[PDB]
Amino acid sequence: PPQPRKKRPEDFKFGKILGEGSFSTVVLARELATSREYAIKILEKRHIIKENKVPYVTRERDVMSRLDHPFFVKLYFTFQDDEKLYFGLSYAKNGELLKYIRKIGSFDETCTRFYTAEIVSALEYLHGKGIIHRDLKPENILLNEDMHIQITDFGTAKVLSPARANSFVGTAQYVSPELLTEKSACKSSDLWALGCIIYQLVAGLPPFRAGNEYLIFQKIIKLEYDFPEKFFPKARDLVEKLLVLDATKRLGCEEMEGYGPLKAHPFFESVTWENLHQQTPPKLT
Amino acid sequence: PPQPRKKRPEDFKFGKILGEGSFSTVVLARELATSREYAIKILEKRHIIKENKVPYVTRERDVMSRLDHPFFVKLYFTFQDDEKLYFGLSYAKNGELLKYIRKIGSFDETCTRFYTAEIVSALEYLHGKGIIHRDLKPENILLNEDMHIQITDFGTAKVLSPARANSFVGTAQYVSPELLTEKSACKSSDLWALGCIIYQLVAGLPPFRAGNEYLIFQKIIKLEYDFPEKFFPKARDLVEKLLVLDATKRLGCEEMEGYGPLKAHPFFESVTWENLHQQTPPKLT
Ligand SMILES: Nc1ncnc2c1ncn2[C@@H]1O[C@H](COP(=O)(O)OP(=O)(O)OP(=O)(O)O)[C@@H](O)[C@H]1O
Ligand SMILES: Nc1ncnc2c1ncn2[C@@H]1O[C@H](COP(=O)(O)OP(=O)(O)OP(=O)(O)O)[C@@H](O)[C@H]1O
Repeated sequence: PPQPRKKRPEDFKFGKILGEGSFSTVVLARELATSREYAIKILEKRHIIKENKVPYVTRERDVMSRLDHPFFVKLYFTFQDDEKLYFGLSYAKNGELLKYIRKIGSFDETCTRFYTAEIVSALEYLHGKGIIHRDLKPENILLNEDMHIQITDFGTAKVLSPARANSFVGTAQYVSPELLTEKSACKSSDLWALGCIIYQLVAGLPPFRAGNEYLIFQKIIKLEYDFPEKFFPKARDLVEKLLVLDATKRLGCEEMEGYGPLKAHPFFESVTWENLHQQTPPKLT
Repeated sequence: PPQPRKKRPEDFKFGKILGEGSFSTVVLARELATSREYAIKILEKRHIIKENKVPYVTRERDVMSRLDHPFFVKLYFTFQDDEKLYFGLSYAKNGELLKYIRKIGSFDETCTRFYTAEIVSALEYLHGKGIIHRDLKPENILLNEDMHIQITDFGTAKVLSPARANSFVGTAQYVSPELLTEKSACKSSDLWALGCIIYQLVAGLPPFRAGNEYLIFQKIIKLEYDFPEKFFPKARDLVEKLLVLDATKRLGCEEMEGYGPLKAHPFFESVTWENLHQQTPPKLT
């Protein structure tokens, strides 16, 4: 079926740089014909080819095109000129979830519960499509103008077919033990990251911290971390059921019978899971 | 490039009927996996085939798929089962513009100007793609939750290639004289409808009214109508430059040098055309 004409650089008025990565730069752009604002990720083809990143850029596009859920950054269009590729993405006006963690120090119980629930809901959708994020972190969980989450950064995701993996290792503080021991990744690897994120929301800092990566990995494989006295009891119990060395024993994984038991955890008692994105997010402190 | 899986009836929880047409019924539906609300237009295949409406249903889908502008109802997806076709459309929460005309009687100058400007902007986009609506009317100009317009009903549109036409005749009160005399339609036919709509917004009733269709057509070809004393002066001048029998002399048409002169009309003096959908619509009385 016919689709709109392929867009081009001239159709936009580019503005400020929203972010810079190793193989891309995201720029805020206003489409002239509609006045719509998009976050356009620009990637130089030559650099991508030189560093053998074609599989990653291709995967990012393919995975995003398959996602159709309110808690994920949307890919509206793509186009390219002689030197660059352009991905038209939804513009998450409020930035990274990490920004708010730093801004207010830590989230109260109500805000922790709400945002954790949205992340859990997003992961259920993602995992339901046999996709592993592999680099889930506050930096990758953006916030739209209404303060609902919008997860992004899928170039390093893993699309399951069988849960084999290997090759990529996400941000050190959120790396699961299986990636360091067996060099493998599965859906449960994301649940481990979830556990670190919940801990970070409540404590204000991720569970495993150290002077360098080697030391962080060392703490991870030994499950070396502890909870501060204040930590919300039910949240602590949940984290303990997520930060489990054995990937088959993490609440939410297939061997633990899926998302049902996870969403039924006491910490989420007052959560209505059916329409989170229609709910008004609690105000951050 | 991969796309989401084809949706199906079971993916939705259908609700109330939003509207009923001769070959379709629009139903409010909530997608289970996202809690998103869509207005799903359902059309029975057998009926469509019996009445030879395949060209119309096909055109509706094709035209909508080509539109990517904030002032038009969006087509998100399509699917079908053994008996029906389903079009997933954006849900215009506030209904038809006609509803508000009846609700408050008539629009003040500020509201008339704002909504007329959005319609003009929508038509510029539509015409820029060589598409003639052919049945533009308050009933076809919906309003989203933010009170910005969303034009719909494209099955009877005409996609230009050369401005030939003929075959279909829209709602009597908005029919242009060329359709009644030469049995032809062009972009300017929509501008005539625009003139009737502006008049209706200000007067509260369309320009040409009568007991039946024959009498309405009779008044149209004779340009038989008049303005009530109150009518905003500049709005009147604009309408007089739109309701012109000769289609090549309507403000906004190609022979009159396009949308530039139309948007520059005195009635729109204080209008900023670049970002109308980013502006807060004036409150209706
Ligand atoms: N859709 C978006 N809306 C608003 N901001 C965004 C969006 N996408 C990305 N950003 C911002 O731009 C930054 C850079 O994104 P990009 O994908 O180009 O590199 P990165 O993934 O952050 O780093 P790298 O790819 O090297 O790991 C992000 O960290 C984020 O702050
Ligand atoms: N996207 C939408 N969102 C909300 N309401 C809608 C939407 N589309 C249509 N409607 C409502 O449903 C009604 C019926 O639409 P439909 O296209 O099924 O028939 P119609 O075009 O109104 O009549 P006919 O096709 O016989 O001329 C519309 O008049 C409008 O009131």
